[PDB]
Amino acid sequence: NLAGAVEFNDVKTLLREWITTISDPMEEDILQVVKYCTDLIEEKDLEKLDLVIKYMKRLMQQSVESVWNMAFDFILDNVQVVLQQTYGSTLKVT
Amino acid sequence: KGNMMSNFFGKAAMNK
Repeated sequence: NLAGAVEFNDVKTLLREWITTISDPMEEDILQVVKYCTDLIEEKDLEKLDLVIKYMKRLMQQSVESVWNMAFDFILDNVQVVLQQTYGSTLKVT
Repeated sequence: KGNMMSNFFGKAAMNK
């Protein structure tokens, strides 16, 4: 899911203001998003993984210099590592 | 108990 809803409207409304507004992301929303990323791999819902990761990365990319650039690299690392062990490939968003 | 500095997703978590 994302927090309590798999709705991309909810996912988006979480991720967007999170990445843009929160000066210092605490580990608890960071561990919930990484958990779902790896779980969407194993739950055969890499459709929703596509939506979540592409939106998350896009905002963390366009952020100039913040923790969000390190969070970009961390979350994207762990998801692609599970995905290459499970599905045997690493989705490059580009 | 969790949240560190007021969770943004974990506040909107599966909890009502």
